[PDB]
Amino acid sequence: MYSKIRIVGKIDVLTGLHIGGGGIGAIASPVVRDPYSRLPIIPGSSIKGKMRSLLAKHIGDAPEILRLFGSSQKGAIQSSRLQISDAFFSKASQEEFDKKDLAYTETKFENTISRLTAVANPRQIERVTRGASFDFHIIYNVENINEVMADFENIKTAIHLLENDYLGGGGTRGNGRIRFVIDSIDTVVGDFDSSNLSIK
Amino acid sequence: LVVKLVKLTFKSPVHFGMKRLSDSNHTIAADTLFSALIIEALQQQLELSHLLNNLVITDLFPYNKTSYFLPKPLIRIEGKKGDESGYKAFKKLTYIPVENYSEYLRGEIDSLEASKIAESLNLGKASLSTKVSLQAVDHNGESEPYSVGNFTFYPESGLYFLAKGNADTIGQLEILMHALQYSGIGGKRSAGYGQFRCTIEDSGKFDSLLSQTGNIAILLSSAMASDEELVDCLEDARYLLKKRTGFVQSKTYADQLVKKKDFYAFSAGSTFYQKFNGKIFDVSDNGRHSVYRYAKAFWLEGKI
Amino acid sequence: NKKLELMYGSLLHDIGKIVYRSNSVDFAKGTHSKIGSQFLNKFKPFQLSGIVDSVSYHHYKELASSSLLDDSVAYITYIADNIASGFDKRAPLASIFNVVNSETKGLANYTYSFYRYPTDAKKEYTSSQYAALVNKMTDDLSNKLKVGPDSFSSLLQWTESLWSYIPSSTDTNQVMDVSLYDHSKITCAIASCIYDYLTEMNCVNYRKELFSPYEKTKQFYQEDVFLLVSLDMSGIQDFIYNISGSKALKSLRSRSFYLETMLESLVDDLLSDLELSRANLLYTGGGHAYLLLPNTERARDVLASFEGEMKEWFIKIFKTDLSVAIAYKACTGEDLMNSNGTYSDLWQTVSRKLSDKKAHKYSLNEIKLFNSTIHAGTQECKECLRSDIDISEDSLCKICEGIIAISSFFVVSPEGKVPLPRNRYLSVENQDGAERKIKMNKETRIYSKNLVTNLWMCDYDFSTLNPETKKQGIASYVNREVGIPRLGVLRADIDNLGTTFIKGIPEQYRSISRTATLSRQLSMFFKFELSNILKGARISVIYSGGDDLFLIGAWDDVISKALVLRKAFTRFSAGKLTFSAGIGMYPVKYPISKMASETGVLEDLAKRGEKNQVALWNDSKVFGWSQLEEQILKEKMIPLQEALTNSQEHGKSFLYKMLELLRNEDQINIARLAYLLARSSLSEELTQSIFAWSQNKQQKVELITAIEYLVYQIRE
Repeated sequence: MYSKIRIVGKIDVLTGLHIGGGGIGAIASPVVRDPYSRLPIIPGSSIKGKMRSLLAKHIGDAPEILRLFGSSQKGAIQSSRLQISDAFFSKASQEEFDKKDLAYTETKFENTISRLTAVANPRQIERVTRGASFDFHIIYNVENINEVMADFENIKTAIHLLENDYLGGGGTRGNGRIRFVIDSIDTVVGDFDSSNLSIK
Repeated sequence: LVVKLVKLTFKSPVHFGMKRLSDSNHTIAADTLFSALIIEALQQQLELSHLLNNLVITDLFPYNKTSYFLPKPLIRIEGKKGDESGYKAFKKLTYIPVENYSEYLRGEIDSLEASKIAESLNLGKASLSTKVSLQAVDHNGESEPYSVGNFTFYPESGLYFLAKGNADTIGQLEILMHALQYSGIGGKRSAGYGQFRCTIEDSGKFDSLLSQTGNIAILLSSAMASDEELVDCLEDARYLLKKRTGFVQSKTYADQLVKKKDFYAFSAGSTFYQKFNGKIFDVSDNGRHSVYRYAKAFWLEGKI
Repeated sequence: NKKLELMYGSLLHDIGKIVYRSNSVDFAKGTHSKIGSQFLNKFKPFQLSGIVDSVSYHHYKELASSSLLDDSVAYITYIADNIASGFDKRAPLASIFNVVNSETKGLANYTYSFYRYPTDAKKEYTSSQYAALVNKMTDDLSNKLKVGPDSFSSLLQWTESLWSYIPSSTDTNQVMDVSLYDHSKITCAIASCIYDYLTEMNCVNYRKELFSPYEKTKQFYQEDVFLLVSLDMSGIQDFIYNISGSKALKSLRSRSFYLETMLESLVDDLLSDLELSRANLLYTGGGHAYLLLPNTERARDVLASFEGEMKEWFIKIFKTDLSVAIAYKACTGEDLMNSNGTYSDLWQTVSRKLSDKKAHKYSLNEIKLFNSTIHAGTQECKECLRSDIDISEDSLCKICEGIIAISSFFVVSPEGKVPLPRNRYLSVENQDGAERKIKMNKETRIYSKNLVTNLWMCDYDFSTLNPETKKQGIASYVNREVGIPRLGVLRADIDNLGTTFIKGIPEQYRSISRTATLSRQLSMFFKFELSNILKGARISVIYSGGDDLFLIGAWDDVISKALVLRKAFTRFSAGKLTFSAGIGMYPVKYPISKMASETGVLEDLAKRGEKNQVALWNDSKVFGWSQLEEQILKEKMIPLQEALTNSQEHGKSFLYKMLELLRNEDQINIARLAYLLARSSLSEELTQSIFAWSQNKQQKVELITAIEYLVYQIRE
């Protein structure tokens, strides 16, 4: 019947990750945090948007993109197959940062030298420290047992681009670089065999 | 019938909405969960006869460390002959622990104790996460900000609901809830909000509470009665009409998603001297299928 | 027109008191009743027999030798004055709050000096001031004032304008809480009620009914002659604040004013059906109105018909979005006099009946009609999304677009913008345009903001003051040259207001006139004085009335005016009353519903424990008003502002380091804070002060709040 490929992994920041929040205290360019534990998170919205954008650039809306990430157009109502949960600050990295007396986030100081007066304009952005690891949880809905292999090839392409690309923040300036580590890929619901399936 | 408590512990922030995307709610009525169950049973290629004919669930109520909360019954509380702001404190109060429910039904609760009960609830915190739409920026446009309201349950808190039905219906509920653990409940379940884990077990305490028989009845689920029962139940009743509205969520309903017919239901916790059984009201108009809205009644007897 | 004569005489029965106090304009050296009779006899339109009879004879000795025909209005005026009431020429008006909460906070000596605040120091009302008031009253009665029903409403407004600060009882030994206007208005209301009751009873002789043996007087006091009636509108705040879209930030105040005017129209219709003036309207605030009515069968039938009509109308137009519930209790004259100590019991009983009606608000057929809908809307309004009604172009509902169209008198006419009950429409009109509408359309009620029925409501809006800001209501407030572009939302609430009405007034001081005085004082403060408090600030007030406040504007202006509002409320209440406030700071384009709900959560937090608290921004910053005004702002924030504005960078990098170090509780973080302060090169005394504040808990939080306020104050 219906199948739900459950993928669990760790996202290791290679450089500082800055997923800002428009809305703890006064912080210059704060990052998004969990409301309760006040631990930085990666919203599933950011991961889904980046993966969809990279798949759009690679493939090119395209039928595969709408099949994977869902669409709501007239005559084009397709449920999203990729339900990407928030990436929570991992417990192991939490203990590793409790040791060494290392804060979970850092303040990066930047400038903007004007082309007109050559006056540096100071700025600050919060970034999750490069040693952090976020537990990520993705669900793939097997709506079509024939399209699932092509969908996972597209997912692998998206993850490859994203590893070579950045996550939320100013990535062209070095922030947000990550690396996925797929701890397991399991089919919690249904019977679709995903043992051969593998991202990366 | 068999009664099972289902305890939902939410691993991610949860977006439960009333009217807007920015609105965040800590609970869902029984209609939202029944819609989720029907969607799941259709996805799993399972029959809808059991759910539509015998399943009787309630709303989802808060729970925390060593306390299960129930809706505040709509009874005439005498209050304090000195102050009227005690009634304000009672109206601010929303949920009563199961242990204090009989006491509250028998009065015996001060306004200060009512505020203490209200603050004793340890169910998470709501926030407003602001996201953007960057799809317009590629074809010469601007980024469109938009807010999503979410709710983060405290580590040992969560939601729960009772479910009453046959053995086969209870088994189908177990399977559907197992699938729904990963399907998610909420309003942004395709963007990370609403991932949860359920635990289904038979509870002796709540079964004993339901076994208790009293003079009055209390609704545990958002319900409504047909005309034959509505002519009798409304006599000497204290209720609250909730306006249940929403958009249809299904691929096969129409070429574009359209709203359901507005419905009105009795809120959970209303008090009726005469008991009624609800019906699965159809709230679709000229649709390919028939949208189901849950309005069956889960009754808790009480002494006032 | 005998009822009109009775009302005119009853409202003016104590007019001679002012002249008799003046002692400077042809003093008659007689009873105040006779002087008032002469004063009314001066004017031919007011020379009507009923008015002069009512004024001249409203006491026992005067009535005994009255030598007037039976079935006269003088007996009714006398008994009404006795019910309402139950000699230095210069006696100051006494603040009502002096009596209020005397069992706990004692009795105060606050007295008004001839909007005004009690100055707390004894002062004597100069007889020359009384003579000037008499002269102005004479001039106004000469030409401007006339006789008639609409003339009676205008006379009531004039009486409120003049006698609001004149004491009812000239005696110094007797407490001067109730002013002359309040006592006269209550006397007129009670006189109208008893006149209706006797007309229903077809009493042939009034003195035989109540005066002749003087046992019948106490018998009449024992009888259930009156009704205490309460109308409450449910759904006001949900209607006002649950709106989404860019037009909500301009439709907020329009929705609030629409609701207030709708309530005023409802109560005016109710009074018109019962053939009574607005004197019978004891109080009207945030969707709540209390009135005193006769206990005639006609009155109960009118109440039932009005309830049914209003329920049907609100179901037809709003369909559970707004409802009105009206409940009444039969009232004994002694209950108004509180001889048995049953006044607060009567009020609590009527409130319980009102709540019980609110529980079972809808009937069988109404529920059946709610559930049975033909077709889905397939299109909904951008704000308050309603599919049922026909949504026009640009996705605005009929009510929604009219409220947009509304956003200086208010005209309730057959043609207008927004629907109003009894098949009418509300439209904002220019004075000459309003008069033109009155001429063109008969039976057109017109309300004047602060044939016009004067309505008190706080309309302060800084955006409408300047033409550039008129375009954008609140986005005008958010734009700043320096300081973070945020919005301050204030949700304030008087605490134990019901307790103040019930338990605040001692049982020996409870009466109908006392309650009317207290309610009028609260309304006058929250409708007229509020605007004068908010003058000069980028604040727009959405709601008022004490039980609920809403002042949206710049965050710093909002907090400053919240402090000023607390100071002013302390002055006006003279103690005995503390209000709890929640203040929130939100970015522009933040949802209105979210702003209202989160600031309401903050207000609820501030209501906990001691109610004299302000919950500022995040929920962890719940302080006292003295703590915030002095310690957080004056003691800490000002020296930091001086020391950092001395610097070229205005801090903004030092402050964030300070906050980061203060977030931690590590001792090594305390040492790092010491080093950071040492390197910052502040003044040494200020450095030690900051270090000590960080060391001491409950001062570290104040330092953090001052730092955050400073950071928000300078944000490029």
